[PDB]
Amino acid sequence: FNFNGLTGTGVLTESNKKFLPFQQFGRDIADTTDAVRDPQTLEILDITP
Amino acid sequence: AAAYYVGYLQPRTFLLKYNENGTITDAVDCALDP
Ligand SMILES: *[C@@H]1O[C@H](CO)[C@@H](O)[C@H](O)[C@H]1NC(C)=O
Repeated sequence: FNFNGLTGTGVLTESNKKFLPFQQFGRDIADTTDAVRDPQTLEILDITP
Repeated sequence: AAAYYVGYLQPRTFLLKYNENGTITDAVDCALDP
């Protein structure tokens, strides 16, 4: 995938998190990206290895 | 009629806590007490 320039690999799944308007990415305790907002549908996805 | 307050900020270390929704609901000021 390539979400607004951010590349990686994983499995995309629908999420139940509610991002605030000024947020685009979400990180975990390990400092890794686990959530993202689709720049077109404006829905939130979960990233899993 | 009305009132306002004024305080300055300094460079310090803080420990925040995010709840299940991502909202900050607590904090700790390192080096404010022993
Ligand atoms: C925060 O998330 C919980 C479940 O994880 C939910 O029950 C609660 O309504 C959420 N808070 C708000 C303000 O929506």
